[PDB]
Amino acid sequence: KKNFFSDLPEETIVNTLSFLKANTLARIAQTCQFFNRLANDKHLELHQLRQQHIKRELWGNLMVAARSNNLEEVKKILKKGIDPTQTNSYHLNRTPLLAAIEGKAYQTANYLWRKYTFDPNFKDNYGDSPISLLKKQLANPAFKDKEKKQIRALIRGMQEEKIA
Amino acid sequence: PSIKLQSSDGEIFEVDVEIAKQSVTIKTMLEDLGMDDDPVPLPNVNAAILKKVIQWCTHHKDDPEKRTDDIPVWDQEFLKVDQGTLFELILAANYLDIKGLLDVTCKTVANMIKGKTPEEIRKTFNIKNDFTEEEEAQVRKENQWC
Repeated sequence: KKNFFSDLPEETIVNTLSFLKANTLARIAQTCQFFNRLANDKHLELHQLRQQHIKRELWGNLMVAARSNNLEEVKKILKKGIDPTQTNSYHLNRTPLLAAIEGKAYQTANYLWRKYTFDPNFKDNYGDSPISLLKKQLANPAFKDKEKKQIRALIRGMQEEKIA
Repeated sequence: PSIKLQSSDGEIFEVDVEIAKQSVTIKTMLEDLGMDDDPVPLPNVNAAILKKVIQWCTHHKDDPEKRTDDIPVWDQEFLKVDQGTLFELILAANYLDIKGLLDVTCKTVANMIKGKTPEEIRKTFNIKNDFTEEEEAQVRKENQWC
């Protein structure tokens, strides 16, 4: 009629927890401080997936900061150890580089292009690349003169500059 | 082939070696002295539990990612015991270092945790909720996404 794990070695409680998936670990993680520490074990799925989740929220925000030319905010998020070159299906194969470009955020795009290694021809899940979007931007009359200049500079950067 | 173990109760169990050697602990002991007579004490097991683990090891003498649903039918029936007994089997599994038993018992406890509410979890295992509402709500919110 009292605590069952109370007299169990922590090693073997973890092993029992190793059979549980994140949803369940979450539930038992809130029975007490004891199980809170143990279910959030570095080696278990709750801690692991919670990272990809934290990373995912941060990615979304980075996308917005980039698109709105908010360079200082992009720098803040980047300072939290995120790799903006790394994309996948969940993120529609888009990058904050492509975000900046669509948002006319050419300073931010220059920042990202220079500061990180991006594939400028890599199409997202809408079929768009940094180059292709920048180029379609250039063919567009609604784009002001100095904008269309900042762009050519970028196209030339991505097409002609060194790599590695 | 036969040897005998003594529980903490004082009671003596005579078992074939093959079976007994499934406890790595026991297996180690036999090297640390004459292998192959005279009983060997197991101070951290009572006879009720010991009797049980003898059953388990016999049934398994032959044999050869983490899924909780593949416990053989025999073991599920074997582990149809009270929670007291279940945790003493785990401790025995530890003490005697029988990996197979350790798994199924642990798995059995894990399935007890599956599909439950934090409070039902506590009600099942007599876990005293010590979290203040504020700090509990915090892990609650912290674990939104599942």
